[PDB]
Amino acid sequence: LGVGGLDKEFTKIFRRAFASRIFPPSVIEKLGISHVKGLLLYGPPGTGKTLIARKIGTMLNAKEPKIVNGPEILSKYVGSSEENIRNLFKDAEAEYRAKGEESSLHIIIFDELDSVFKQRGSRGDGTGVGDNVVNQLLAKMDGVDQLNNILVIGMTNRKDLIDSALLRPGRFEVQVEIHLPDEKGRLQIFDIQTKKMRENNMMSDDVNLAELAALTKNFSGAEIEGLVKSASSFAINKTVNNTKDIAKLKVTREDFLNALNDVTPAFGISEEDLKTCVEGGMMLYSERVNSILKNGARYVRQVRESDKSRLVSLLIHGPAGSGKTALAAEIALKSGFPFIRLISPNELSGMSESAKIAYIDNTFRDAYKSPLNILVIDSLETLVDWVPIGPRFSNNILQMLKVALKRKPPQDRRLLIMTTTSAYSVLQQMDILSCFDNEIAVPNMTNLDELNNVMIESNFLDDAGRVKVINELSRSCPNFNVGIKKTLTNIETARHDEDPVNELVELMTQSA
Amino acid sequence: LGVGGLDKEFTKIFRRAFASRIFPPSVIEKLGISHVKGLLLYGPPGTGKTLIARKIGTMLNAKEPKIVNGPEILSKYVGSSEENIRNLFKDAEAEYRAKGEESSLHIIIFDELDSVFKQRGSRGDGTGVGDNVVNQLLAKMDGVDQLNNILVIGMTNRKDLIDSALLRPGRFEVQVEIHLPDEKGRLQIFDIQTKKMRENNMMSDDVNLAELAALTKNFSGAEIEGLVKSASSFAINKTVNNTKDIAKLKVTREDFLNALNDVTPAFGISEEDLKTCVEGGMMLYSERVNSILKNGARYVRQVRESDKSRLVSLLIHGPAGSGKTALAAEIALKSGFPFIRLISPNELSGMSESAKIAYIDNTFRDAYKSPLNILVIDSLETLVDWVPIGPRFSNNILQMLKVALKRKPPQDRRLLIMTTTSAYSVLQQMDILSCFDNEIAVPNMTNLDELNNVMIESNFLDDAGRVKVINELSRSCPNFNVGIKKTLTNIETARHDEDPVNELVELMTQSA
Ligand SMILES: Nc1ncnc2c1ncn2[C@@H]1O[C@H](COP(=O)(O)OP(=O)(O)OP(=O)(O)O)[C@@H](O)[C@H]1O
Ligand SMILES: Nc1ncnc2c1ncn2[C@@H]1O[C@H](COP(=O)(O)OP(=O)(O)OP(=O)(O)O)[C@@H](O)[C@H]1O
Ligand SMILES: Nc1ncnc2c1ncn2[C@@H]1O[C@H](COP(=O)(O)OP(=O)(O)O)[C@@H](O)[C@H]1O
Ligand SMILES: Nc1ncnc2c1ncn2[C@@H]1O[C@H](COP(=O)(O)OP(=O)(O)O)[C@@H](O)[C@H]1O
Repeated sequence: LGVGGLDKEFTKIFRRAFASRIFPPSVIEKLGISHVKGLLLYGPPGTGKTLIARKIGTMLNAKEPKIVNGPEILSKYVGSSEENIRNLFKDAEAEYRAKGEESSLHIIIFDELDSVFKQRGSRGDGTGVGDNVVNQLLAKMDGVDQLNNILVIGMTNRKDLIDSALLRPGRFEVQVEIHLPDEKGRLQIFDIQTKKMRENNMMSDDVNLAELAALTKNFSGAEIEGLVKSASSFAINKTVNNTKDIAKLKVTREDFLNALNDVTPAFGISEEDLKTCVEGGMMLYSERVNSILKNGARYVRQVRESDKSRLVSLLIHGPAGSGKTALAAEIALKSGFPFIRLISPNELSGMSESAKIAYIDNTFRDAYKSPLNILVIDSLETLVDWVPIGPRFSNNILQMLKVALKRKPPQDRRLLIMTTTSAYSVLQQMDILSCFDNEIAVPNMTNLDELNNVMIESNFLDDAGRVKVINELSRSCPNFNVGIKKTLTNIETARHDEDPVNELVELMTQSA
Repeated sequence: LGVGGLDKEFTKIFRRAFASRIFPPSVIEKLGISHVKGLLLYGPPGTGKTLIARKIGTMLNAKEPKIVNGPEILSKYVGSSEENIRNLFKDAEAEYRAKGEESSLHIIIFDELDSVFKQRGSRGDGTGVGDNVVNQLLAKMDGVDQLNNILVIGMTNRKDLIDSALLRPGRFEVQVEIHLPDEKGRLQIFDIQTKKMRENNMMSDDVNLAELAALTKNFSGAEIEGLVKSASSFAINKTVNNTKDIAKLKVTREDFLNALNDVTPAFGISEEDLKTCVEGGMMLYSERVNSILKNGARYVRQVRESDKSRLVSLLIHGPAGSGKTALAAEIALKSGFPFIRLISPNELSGMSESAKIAYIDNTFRDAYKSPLNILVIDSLETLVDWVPIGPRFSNNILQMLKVALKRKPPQDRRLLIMTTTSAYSVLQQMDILSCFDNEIAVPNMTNLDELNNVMIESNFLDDAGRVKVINELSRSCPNFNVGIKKTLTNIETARHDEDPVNELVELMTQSA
């Protein structure tokens, strides 16, 4: 005991990796079988793998597990690395000659395994550093030097990089996956972490753990440890400057609520980028805008409450300066989904091409590990480096994006994608219009009534003047055609001049 | 005894490689012949090669075979690699001086042979690691230092890489192939594996091995051994938590049936990818769909009960959104074949060009080792990276695929191939249309009756409302042209709205 939220996995591991070790050697001999010598656990970081490995050892009363780290061995000098691997198994070798089939169990943990394979074959074999450890390790548990006391546990974050040679029977025969916890699991983790405080009357009676289990929506276990530590920090600092009356120390609900603002999770919301940069006003100057927002809300609920629709892709298009991005963000912030991210040119500035591919792929990879997700892609045509003189563009990134937009996430998960563009004709010429499930159009302003609404909404000036602007434009140029960004960047400059009324009309004539 | 399914090969090996060692030396000298010093076995892994190697030795009462692993020798430092070969034969050299012609037989096993040749000539010769072992090895069995007590066995999974110089007489004269077992072979392997349970009264009376032999369709030996071990795991875990009344332990049929869900074989069915990703509905909305499914069933039965047709290939083509892939998958799952795989852009994402070529070639190789096989190739034009601005595309992959679609499998095996494409004219220009034997076209929806059927079958809403949609469309736009995918996306997006009828009408008019 000491682990929460992983009952089913625990039963599965114990049935296969350890159950046969409990029985006396006689019956195992009489059945005619041989023990399992490899187990592979995979999943995201900070989720509780090493803890399971450690706690299973305590029931069997084996020795304390030895631990080894991948880059440690790989980074040492060649000769030392070659000599190192033989030093790990010495104790297990000795006890076998001592006691044979009655020997006690020895458990070895191997961490960041994939790092050994993550290199080109030429460098791995010519240098030999990558291949040497793998070969010696397989020799010690499969070949003629077979040693019958050991059990090896390997831990990885990316299963697809492990070579298939290692997965066949006789080597790493059992594989298990660990998931981010759900609400009930987090309730248990909170209990395990606050037990010691609760049992010494150092925790206040206003704390309700069921509510915290609902606020911490997409957290892992390590994050919960951090949250408790920060809460305790509040209570400790309130008394220092070391004083009398330490015996009345107690943590309180306010401490936790303030703690939430200091620990931010991975797999969370990129709040600042969406809120500040992309949204500096929202005003309902026409019926079309309200229509667009209602359609967006439709799609959000559609994704949230159906099992047929687990991938929806949309394209928002229109002229430059119309409003696209701000709309996308506005749809995202009202959703309430736990996971939201955006890919934009700002993030990829200053990189080489290969780096760009790696970044995009890791982002999509991370989107596949939570129950609900949203992704925003900004200005597709710029990510591909389009210039029309050549024309010139990067084909590899285009193919990466083309494949990513159609793939479906695994195991009853679901995501939504929004993308924004200003060069619809180019996308038509590159024939990737078959990826998007629906299209939305954003038009400019073309009636003077809309202008009046915008002026009313931004507190331009009293009615008497706003009438004059419309009257002058009525026969200056009644057929104008301008976006919203420009209109709201001409009102700003007009306000700080000496003749507001005569300045805005001229700027509007010029833009049209 | 201890091996099953390989009687013919046992006879043929014993007749050539060993029969001469039994006779007294007088008669062998008296005929004037010489013993054979090389034997090569090739076949897929986990099929029983080292087993036969060990078992043949115990009849002759030779010394326990020494074993050496290729990459082990190649990965060591250069000096020790050159020195170590000479240590392998030391004992054999000793006994020859000791006793002369009357010595006993010495048997040396060499594993993963092809690895030594799998390198460029420049690196192999300049470094010398690859060439040195080969040269020193041939010296000991062919040259003036010929040693007359040894026998060398080579073991490899790919014969095409071994150089033709080694196979000539005096070196590795005899070559043999190992196959995956057929039904009777599996029936024998089960007996060999379950003997010790049966002889100690630890196996129930309901287990019938003839049924298990028929369920496990493309298993090799190692998978059958793992299957027995997993069933034992079930029987053991049911008591723990180590108790009284261990003596009544017994395995049972339920355990085997449950064990089938835990061991998944190579050369099996990739169920999840075909089932989940590709099929999220199937509804018979017209006569053309019935016709297509019936044609597919026809071809399957053709491939299964004829000797003249050992290779068939089909092309399914039509507009984007028509239904293609889901059809292919539907035809595949109903077939009941043992082996099914598919190649799609998802598996090849993020690879270099050389890696892609290697992956495709390995897949086609793995297809040629079972009686019946199905392959599905999805979105051909995306595999080649087509973009029409240049145009730009990869020529090497195209030539690889063009060769692969005509090659016929060896030795009375047979396969069926299906491929899907949306760019028929592009392939017309590439001139690869001569590879396919038949062509199927999938059309779009063009009648209101079909739409009625689709609405009825998806439970859209009660009849009273269902009639009104058809009424309104009958005079809004009677000549519409839309695929199935977009229809089933508009339906769902109209169920979660406040006025389903108007919303559906507007969307469907826009798509048409
Ligand atoms: N109703 C509205 N719709 C859209 N944007 C609005 C609205 N009201 C105010 N705005 C503001 O107007 C600005 C619109 O500029 P935005 O960056 O979204 O343009 P864009 O279409 O993405 O153009 P670009 O081609 O330059 O990327 C934002 O600051 C947004 O907050
Ligand atoms: N009778 C049917 N025929 C084909 N597809 C059907 C049928 N009934 C339902 N569907 C559904 O139609 C959906 C769309 O089909 P599918 O994904 O195979 O299209 P596609 O031709 O591969 O398109 P793309 O151009 O995107 O590659 C599938 O999810 C399938 O489940
Ligand atoms: N399921 C869990 N229950 C309780 N504590 C957990 C859990 N998962 C992680 N932890 C906390 O995480 C810390 C160690 O996690 P760690 O060993 O880093 O996992 P990983 O295998 O991801 O490295 C411990 O201090 C432990 O309290
Ligand atoms: N044809 C067979 N008959 C009996 N046992 C087999 C057979 N094939 C494989 N096995 C099982 O496989 C194990 C050894 O296979 P292995 O020596 O790894 O063959 P190879 O490595 O040459 O493919 C043994 O435990 C044996 O019980």
